[PDB]
Amino acid sequence: SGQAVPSDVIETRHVVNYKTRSESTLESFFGRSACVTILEVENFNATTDAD
Amino acid sequence: GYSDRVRQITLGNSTITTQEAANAVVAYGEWPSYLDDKEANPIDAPTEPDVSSNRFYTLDSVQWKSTSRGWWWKLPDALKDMGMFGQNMYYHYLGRSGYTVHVQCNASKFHQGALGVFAIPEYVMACNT
Ligand SMILES: [Ca+2]
Ligand SMILES: [Ca+2]
Repeated sequence: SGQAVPSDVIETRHVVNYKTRSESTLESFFGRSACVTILEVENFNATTDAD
Repeated sequence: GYSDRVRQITLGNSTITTQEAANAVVAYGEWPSYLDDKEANPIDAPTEPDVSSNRFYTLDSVQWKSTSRGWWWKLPDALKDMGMFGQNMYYHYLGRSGYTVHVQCNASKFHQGALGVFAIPEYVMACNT
């Protein structure tokens, strides 16, 4: 892939970057309970195979 | 010899004198300064126009009458058409600036009146509908 960064092609000031990639680690990306299905069940007096 | 009433301010090619001042205010006790590397955001090398733009610009005067209710300006809006400051402002997406504001109103020892002069951060005003 292309590798160049801004300092390669423009005049840049010094900027200290204190920001982190914490929320895009795999654990962070997947760290959520997600609904994967909805099941149905009932309770009643069943008199047919279907019921 | 030196006095709270007598002051000179020089910025760039411009100087103000006053012989009836009342000290000077430094808002929130903090003098303006350039943006430090540890607080910086855009990464391009900035333009710092220095004396071309950091100098006194005098606005059109207004008239104080017994019926006047007051005046307002916004900043940097009030200076948008001022020399090289205005040019640097409009040629760039981003800008920051501090200011020395000098309000001038002389009269005589027989006149009376008092003006409150306020610098208001984020001076949001009401609409008229
Ligand atoms: Ca470079
Ligand atoms: Ca410069």
